[PDB]
Amino acid sequence: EIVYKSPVVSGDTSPRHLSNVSSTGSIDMVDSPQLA
Amino acid sequence: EIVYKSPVVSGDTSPRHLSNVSSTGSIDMVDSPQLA
Amino acid sequence: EIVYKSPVVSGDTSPRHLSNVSSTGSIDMVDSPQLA
Amino acid sequence: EIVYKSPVVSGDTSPRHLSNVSSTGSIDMVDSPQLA
Amino acid sequence: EIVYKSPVVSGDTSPRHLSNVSSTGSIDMVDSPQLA
Amino acid sequence: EIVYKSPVVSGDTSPRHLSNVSSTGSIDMVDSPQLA
Amino acid sequence: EIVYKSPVVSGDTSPRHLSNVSSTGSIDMVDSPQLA
Amino acid sequence: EIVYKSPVVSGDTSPRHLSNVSSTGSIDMVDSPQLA
Amino acid sequence: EIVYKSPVVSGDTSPRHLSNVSSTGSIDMVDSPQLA
Amino acid sequence: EIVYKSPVVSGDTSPRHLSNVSSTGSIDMVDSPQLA
Amino acid sequence: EIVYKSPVVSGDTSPRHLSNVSSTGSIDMVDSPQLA
Amino acid sequence: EIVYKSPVVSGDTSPRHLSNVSSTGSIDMVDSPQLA
Amino acid sequence: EIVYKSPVVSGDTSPRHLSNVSSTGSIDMVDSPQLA
Amino acid sequence: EIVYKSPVVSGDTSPRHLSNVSSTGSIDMVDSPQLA
Amino acid sequence: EIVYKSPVVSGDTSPRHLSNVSSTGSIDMVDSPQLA
RNA sequence: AAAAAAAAA
RNA sequence: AAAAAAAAA
Repeated sequence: EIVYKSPVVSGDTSPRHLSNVSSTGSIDMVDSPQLA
Repeated sequence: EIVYKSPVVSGDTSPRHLSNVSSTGSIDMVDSPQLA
Repeated sequence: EIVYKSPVVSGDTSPRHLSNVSSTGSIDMVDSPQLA
Repeated sequence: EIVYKSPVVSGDTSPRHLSNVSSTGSIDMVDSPQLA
Repeated sequence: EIVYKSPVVSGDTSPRHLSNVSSTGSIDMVDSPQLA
Repeated sequence: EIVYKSPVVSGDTSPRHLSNVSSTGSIDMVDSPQLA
Repeated sequence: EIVYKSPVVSGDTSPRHLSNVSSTGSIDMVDSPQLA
Repeated sequence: EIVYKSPVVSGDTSPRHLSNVSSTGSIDMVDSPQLA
Repeated sequence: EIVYKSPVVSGDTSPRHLSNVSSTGSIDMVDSPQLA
Repeated sequence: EIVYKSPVVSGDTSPRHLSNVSSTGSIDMVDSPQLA
Repeated sequence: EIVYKSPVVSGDTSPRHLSNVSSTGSIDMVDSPQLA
Repeated sequence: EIVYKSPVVSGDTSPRHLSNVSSTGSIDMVDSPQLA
Repeated sequence: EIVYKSPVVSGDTSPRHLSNVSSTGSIDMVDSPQLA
Repeated sequence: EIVYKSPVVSGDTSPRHLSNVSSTGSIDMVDSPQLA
Repeated sequence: EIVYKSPVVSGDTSPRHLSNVSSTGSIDMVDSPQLA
């Protein structure tokens, strides 16, 4: 038994929010829960 | 048994929100729950 | 048994929301639940 | 048994919402549940 | 048994909503459930 | 047994909504359930 | 047994809604269930 | 002077190549200039 | 002078290549200039 | 002079290559200039 | 002079390559200039 | 002179390469100039 | 002269390469110039 | 002269490479110039 | 002359390489010029 | 003929 | 009838 690279992962992995935003001249809110 | 690259993953993986946004001249809200 | 590249994944994977948006001159909301 | 590239995946994969939007001069909402 | 490229997938895959939209001068809503 | 490229998929695959829309000067809603 | 390219798929595949729409000067709704 | 929706466009608009192709079990090339 | 929605565009707009392709079990090339 | 929404754009806009491709079990190249 | 939303853009905007690709079980190259 | 939202942009904006790719079980190259 | 939100931008803005890629079980290269 | 929010930018802005990549079980290279 | 928020920027701004990568079980290289 | 979703800290 | 492109540090 020889394994050279084994990143074994068992279970749950959750990356829920992924945003790539480029905004050169801007007013911007990223993932913002603004209320009232 | 020889494996050279084994990223074995068992279970659940959830990437729910993925946004690529380019907005050069803009007012912009990205994944924003603005309420009232 | 020799495997050179084995990204074995068993289970559930869910990428629910995927948006690619380019908006040069814009007011824009991306994946935004604006309420009232 | 020699396999050179095996991305074996068993289970369920769901990419529900996929939008490619280019909007140069625009007011735009992408995947937005605006209510009232 | 030699396989050179085997992306074996067993189960269910569902890409329900796929929209390619180009809208240069526009007000536009893409996959938007606007209510009232 | 030698197979050079085998993307074997068994099960169910459903791409329900596929729209290609080009709308240069426009007000447009794409896959939008606007109610009232 | 040598197969050079085998995208074997067994089961059910359903692409229900496919629309190609070009609308240069337009107000347009594509696959829109507008109610009332 | 009151206009409710005016997507006025003046000039030239050219959508030269528009193809809607559904091909369930197929080898297919779409708008492909294969040479030799 | 009151205008409610005016996406006025003057000039040239050219959407030359528009293809909607669904190909469930397939080898396919889309808008591919394969040479020799 | 009151205008409520004016995305005025003057000049040239060119969306040359627009492809919507769903390919569940497939080897596929999309907008690929493969040479020799 | 009152304007409520004016994303005025003057000049040239060019979104040349726009591809929406869903490929569940696949070997795929997207906008790839593979040479020799 | 009262303007409420003015993202005025004058000049040239070029979003040349825009790809939305979902590939659940796959070997895939996205916008890759692989040579020899 | 009262302006409420003015992200005025004059000049040139170029977002050349924009890719949104979801690849759950995969070997993948994104915007990779692999040579020889 | 009263301006409430003025992110005035004059000149050149260039966001050349923008990639959003989710790859749960994977060997992956992102924007990698691997040579030989 | 009253301005409430003025982030005035004149000149050149260049954000050349922007990558958002989520890779749960993986061997991965991000913006890596690996040579030989 | 369809759908969906989500989330969070 | 077309096209394109790019890039970089």
